[PDB]
Amino acid sequence: KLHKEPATLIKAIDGDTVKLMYKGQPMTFRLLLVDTPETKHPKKGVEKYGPEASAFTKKMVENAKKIEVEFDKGQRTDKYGRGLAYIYADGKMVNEALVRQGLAKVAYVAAPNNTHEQHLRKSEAQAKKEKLNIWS
Repeated sequence: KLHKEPATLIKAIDGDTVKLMYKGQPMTFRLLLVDTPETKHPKKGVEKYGPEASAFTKKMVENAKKIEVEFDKGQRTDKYGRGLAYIYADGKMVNEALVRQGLAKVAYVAAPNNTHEQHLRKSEAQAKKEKLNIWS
């Protein structure tokens, strides 16, 4: 079973990436299961809705009283050394919030790191239905 652990915000980097202090050490975290338009995209640079997704994530983590990270069942860091987790701000999952607002698409998922896949696909279906941002 998955469980939440405390962390402290250092700095928000992009819509899909945030730097946190986890267990007394600075780390860069990549949000699990979501794909957001980017401001620092290697080839494309600043994509459409990139500034929007980036501002949303920043506001959510900066205004929170408690930040918690929830690792999935598989590997905990990717090839770039970024932690892979579901991030919660005062009990609300940031990953789901972005998808629900049409500021992110559910990424090409791959087990075992796919516990909340169905939950996120449902939120994406609702965002499409409502024609929000990305889907407008």
